[PDB]
Amino acid sequence: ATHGGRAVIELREKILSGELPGGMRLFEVSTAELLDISRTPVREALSRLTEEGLLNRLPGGGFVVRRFGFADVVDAIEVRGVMEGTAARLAAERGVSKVALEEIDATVQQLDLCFGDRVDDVDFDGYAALNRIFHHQLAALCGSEMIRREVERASSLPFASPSAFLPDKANIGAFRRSLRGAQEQHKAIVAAIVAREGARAEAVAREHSRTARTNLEYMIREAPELIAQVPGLALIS
Amino acid sequence: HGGRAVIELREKILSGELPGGMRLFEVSTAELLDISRTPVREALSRLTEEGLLNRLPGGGFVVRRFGFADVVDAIEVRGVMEGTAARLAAERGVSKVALEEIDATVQQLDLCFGDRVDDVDFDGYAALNRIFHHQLAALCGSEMIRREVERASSLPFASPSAFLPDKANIGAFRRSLRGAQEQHKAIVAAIVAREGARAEAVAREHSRTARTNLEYMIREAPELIAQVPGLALISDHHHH
Ligand SMILES: [Zn+2]
Ligand SMILES: [Zn+2]
Repeated sequence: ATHGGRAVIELREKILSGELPGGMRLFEVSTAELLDISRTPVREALSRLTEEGLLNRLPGGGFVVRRFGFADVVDAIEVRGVMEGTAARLAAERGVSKVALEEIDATVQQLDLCFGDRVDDVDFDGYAALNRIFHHQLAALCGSEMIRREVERASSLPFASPSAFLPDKANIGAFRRSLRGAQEQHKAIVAAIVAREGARAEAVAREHSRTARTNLEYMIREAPELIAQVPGLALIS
Repeated sequence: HGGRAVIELREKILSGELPGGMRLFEVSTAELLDISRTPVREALSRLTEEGLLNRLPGGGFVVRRFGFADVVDAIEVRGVMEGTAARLAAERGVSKVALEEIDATVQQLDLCFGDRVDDVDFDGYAALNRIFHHQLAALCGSEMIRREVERASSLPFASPSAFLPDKANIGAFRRSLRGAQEQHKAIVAAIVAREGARAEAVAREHSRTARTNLEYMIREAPELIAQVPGLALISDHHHH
């Protein structure tokens, strides 16, 4: 909607495609010239992408495109899992309003409808979209804006987002099968929160993030053509 | 680090001179600080990245509002992230040189303590505590982990020695540093032993020292709250 927001989209696209490679130094004026836009939205975009974690600030001014390896991707997924586990634990310890529980339980019920009678019968893209909703609701459940922000910050890297490892091209039997266990975890997270069992809520929500890690390991081992389909992984490989 | 504009703007936010909910714009903020536009523009962006300001839709910024429950949540996030750094160092293994670096800090921290329970070099401990926590964030050797721990420690009341300014040198707090120092030793021992679950449990529990001391300030020393630079901006229960 804003010049700044469009600058963020264009700059993110250029970083993800490798047009602005890892290690490239970026400055407000020269980046505005490269994007063919005004200095002001570029200043905002460079700051927002530093908050997002695609860029680092340079000492003395300016920015630098971050470089990422597969070990960085694993660490980013682990941080998301740790923060989602914290949001689940605090919701369990503090208690959640019935309306907020009904909202997330409705998402869980819609997610159950993605599954059929055969093991690989899963509406993959439908699950990926509802999964995004479930994880946003989980981040907000305990009612703390400080917690919600931190969870969303830990989910902001292109490969760290909750459905990053569910791109449409990854709709294969091995990935569909893995969603059954992942959906049982969604149900267990909500049950643990309803039961006020914080240690369980944390353990399951953190373990849930290992589904994306295990699917990344599967891509490397058995389906390397899929690596380029996950946002941010094409340049790494 | 954005020079004097960042320092001046941060100081004004922390003292409550620019209160929570105040809208800030580049040009009018530069006029208020009597500083040129360029460093002020950069400072507003840096302080949004640090988490003290939010960007407004359509341009400009807004000072965030914080209550004591927000401070507790921020300390909890720092503890959770420090626990993650300790767990990953335990699981992955640390080079002997990196362990010797953090162990040297632990030994210097032990030198802060005398034979009487009250005998503690409070300011010396506060300074070396910052080094210990920065070293812990870096121990596993992952730049992703190090950057995230530092980001979770960027709010003024969330930093590892935020509650240890010179003006907070009181009996209950000096006495609390002894148990805190035993936790520093237990974190390192757990990492050396490759016991990740222990490393995480102790490092996360360590952050509850700042939480317990905040609860003590509210209950027994409310005069300290306003004298702790990172707590002056907090809105109390009656006003938040
Ligand atoms: Zn999920
Ligand atoms: Zn400490």
